[PDB]
Amino acid sequence: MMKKIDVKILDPRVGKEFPLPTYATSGSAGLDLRACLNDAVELAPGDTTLVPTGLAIHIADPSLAAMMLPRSGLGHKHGIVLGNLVGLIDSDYQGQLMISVWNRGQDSFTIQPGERIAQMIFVPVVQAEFNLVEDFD
Amino acid sequence: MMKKIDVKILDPRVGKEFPLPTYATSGSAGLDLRACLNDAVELAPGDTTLVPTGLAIHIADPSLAAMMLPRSGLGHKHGIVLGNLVGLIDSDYQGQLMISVWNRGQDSFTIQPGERIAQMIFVPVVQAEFNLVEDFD
Amino acid sequence: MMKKIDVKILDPRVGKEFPLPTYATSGSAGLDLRACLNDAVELAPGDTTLVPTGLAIHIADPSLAAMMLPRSGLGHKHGIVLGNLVGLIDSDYQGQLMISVWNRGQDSFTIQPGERIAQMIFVPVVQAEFNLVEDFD
Ligand SMILES: O=c1ccn([C@H]2C[C@H](O)[C@@H](COP(=O)(O)OP(=O)(O)O)O2)c(=O)[nH]1
Ligand SMILES: O=c1ccn([C@H]2C[C@H](O)[C@@H](COP(=O)(O)OP(=O)(O)O)O2)c(=O)[nH]1
Ligand SMILES: O=c1ccn([C@H]2C[C@H](O)[C@@H](COP(=O)(O)OP(=O)(O)O)O2)c(=O)[nH]1
Ligand SMILES: [Mn+2]
Ligand SMILES: [Mn+2]
Ligand SMILES: [Mn+2]
Repeated sequence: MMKKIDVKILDPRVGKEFPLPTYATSGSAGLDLRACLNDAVELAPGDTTLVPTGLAIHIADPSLAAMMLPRSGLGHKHGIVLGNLVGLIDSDYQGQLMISVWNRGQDSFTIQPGERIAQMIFVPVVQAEFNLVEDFD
Repeated sequence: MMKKIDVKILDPRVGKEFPLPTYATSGSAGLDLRACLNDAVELAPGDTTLVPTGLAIHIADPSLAAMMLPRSGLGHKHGIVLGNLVGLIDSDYQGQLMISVWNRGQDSFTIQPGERIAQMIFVPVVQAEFNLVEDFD
Repeated sequence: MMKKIDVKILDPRVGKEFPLPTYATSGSAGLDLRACLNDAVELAPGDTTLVPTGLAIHIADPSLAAMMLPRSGLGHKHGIVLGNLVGLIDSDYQGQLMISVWNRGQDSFTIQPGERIAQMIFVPVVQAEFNLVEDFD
């Protein structure tokens, strides 16, 4: 299923030196996000750093949300994951997309400008309205 | 997309002193869950505690599930996340909704009664039936 | 919602000594995955190990993905979760399903052959096409 989503480029290297996120194959669930940094960031074991993407999206449709996830290789092999575990992006959010990068392992790790450091999926979401009851059926 | 979902209030402060979960905007993907506690809980670095919500839901439709996630600020800034990382809520689950709160950071943290300590999204889910094959197409 | 999904058995114990994953109830969101191991694996606090399932799936429909998650009991009570936090499975992936198991707690843990060590959900996904804009609406 396909959806056009408005994107605003906030840093002029995004789409040039730091490519825009894209899906590898027609069958990929997620796209890789890149670190928009001026210089490398050394991330010590146990530490968290906030990494900019240099872009904003506007999903706009309240039936859709995005979820940011670690990359599998980085998480398994290097312990490079997300400080909020999963990043939930609201349909009405229009600020810069930010990545909370957390080193959950035992070795220091260099976050390089342009590196594919996390990934993101778009999933349908349902807004609940609670119906108070005394007992369930 | 909208869905009415049956809720049973298990603690009489829920909906009064401890407001029921609600979506901030029409475009919010998730709603914030509150700690239903008699007194604050001090959570040391590395530790896990089980936090009640004082409510039960019954999703009932097997095409829907909920996922509990950390809040982004708490996770990034304070290392306050979930001990099971993501909490998966089945459509036929009718028990109290519980939150496994884990301090993944280096500073002790006070969990206060009524605090918005996690969030929850409802997503469509598909039940797979496995079809055994010798080779894929 | 239901979907037949092609599965290839890679280890002849899968479907015999190590049962194939199944949903507990008609209302379960996820199914439990089992460790396909010759012998137990002792996993020390802080450590990560790669656990085979002995099977491959081919989702095939680009409108669907799977997400691997910790089990709630294992994560909350034992600190046995996933090294990549959430495992994202692409529709065009045809390799062995692997589980990155991470001990985030303080006690060593024995991973036994056949144990239900994680769970997996199938969710619809949307592929985004970015539409560059100067300003949002
Ligand atoms: O827990 C996991 C996560 C992923 N995979 C497989 C399926 C997926 O399609 C592929 C690639 O995953 P990724 O998140 O794109 O990882 P990366 O880009 O590091 O290779 O690895 C697994 O077997 N288990
Ligand atoms: O990894 C993340 C998570 C969130 N956000 C943005 C989008 C989201 O709509 C907003 C708020 O997220 P939240 O989970 O509601 O956080 P909290 O209530 O702490 O502000 O922050 C990001 O840029 N990156
Ligand atoms: O954060 C969570 C996760 C789960 N549950 C409830 C709802 C779910 O339907 C049930 C079982 O969850 P599970 O992941 O299947 O756990 P396990 O097999 O260890 O019991 O526990 C919660 O209240 N909170
Ligand atoms: Mn990848
Ligand atoms: Mn919020
Ligand atoms: Mn279970």
